[PDB]
Amino acid sequence: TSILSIVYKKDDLIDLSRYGAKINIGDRVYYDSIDKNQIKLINLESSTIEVILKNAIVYNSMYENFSTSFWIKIPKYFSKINLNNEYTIINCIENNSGWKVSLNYGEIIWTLQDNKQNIQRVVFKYSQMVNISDYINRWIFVTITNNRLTKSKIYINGRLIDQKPISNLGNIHASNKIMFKLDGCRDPRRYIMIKYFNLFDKELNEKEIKDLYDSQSNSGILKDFWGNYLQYDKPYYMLNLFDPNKYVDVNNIGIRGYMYLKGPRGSVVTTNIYLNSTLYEGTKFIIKKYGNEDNIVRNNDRVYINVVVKNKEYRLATNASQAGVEKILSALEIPDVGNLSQVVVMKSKDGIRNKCKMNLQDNNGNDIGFIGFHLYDNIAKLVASNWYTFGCSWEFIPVDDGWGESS
Repeated sequence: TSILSIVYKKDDLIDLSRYGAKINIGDRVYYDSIDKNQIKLINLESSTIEVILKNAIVYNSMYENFSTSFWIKIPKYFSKINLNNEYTIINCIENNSGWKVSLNYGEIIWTLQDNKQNIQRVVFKYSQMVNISDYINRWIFVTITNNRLTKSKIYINGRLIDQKPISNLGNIHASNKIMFKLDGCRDPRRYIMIKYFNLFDKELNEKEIKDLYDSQSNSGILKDFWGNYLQYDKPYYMLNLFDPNKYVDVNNIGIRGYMYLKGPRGSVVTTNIYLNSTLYEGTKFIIKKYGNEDNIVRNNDRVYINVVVKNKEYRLATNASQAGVEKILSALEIPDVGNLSQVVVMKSKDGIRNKCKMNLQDNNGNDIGFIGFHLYDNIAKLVASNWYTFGCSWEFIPVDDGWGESS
């Protein structure tokens, strides 16, 4: 039922739908080199994507149901200038009728307007005053459904967030043009990233929404914290979802030492704007290829884990012959790893997005178990354990300008 479906192909954005919308791209639109479907719009007049729909499919009805889906990534709002500044990002208003998506500090907004200037708005609000956010500077799946007899609904990552009655709106006559552009944003530093914009000529149901989410999410490729492809040879700060206010540290190099979780994390703060845990804390992990893998970490890939201590790499490993169910993990000199267990199988696991698991194996093909932690009196030591289902879920956090913390 897709009447517009925008994808990157052959050095261009095209409509895959049978309606072949014309797409005009301004000279200040940018693409991620790792994934050209990830479009970046910045706060300049020529950072524009203009989609011209065929007359045939322009929305002009009291009764026709319709839906939109897209993924968005919204950098953290840093300053008072971002408060109280609703800005359009996707505009389909003509002569004060149609629809639009807009943003504000902590908000995604859907606006419907009929030809008598009755309006209805549905809103997703997310806080920047949280230790760890599912939303800030992370890919979010947005779905908005419109049943002209009942309600407008906004879904985030397949979950219903807000719904409002719209049966009081009359004829909505939207534009033949969809303008992707930051419109009315007073912060010249603002940008968004967007991908997989779709229009549908029905009210999508919860099952169709979940299937779209799961499909476009692509559980075959692991994700970093921000929702980008997880990569080999890229340093990552580590987050244990069960103990999110702790960071990984090393208690000495070698088999007689251990890795462990230490807390609390620091805070990054601008009064009244954000108050978050520091993400750039603790010993970084680097994922190493075990094989003929390409640059992206895929579900069930076999890897080594390198740990960075004072700008030197060591190997995550254990002696699985150590008595006990929990096998305490150490940072080994790479030349000394010998016969220690070190091969890891990376697994995707997609509530909170971007969860990864790591399954340790010995050199004889035996599972030692998922990597998590175990409390030994006051110290949360990293372990591999067949006991693993809480404490064995991890996120990998690279430095990102959309998060803005100091290195």
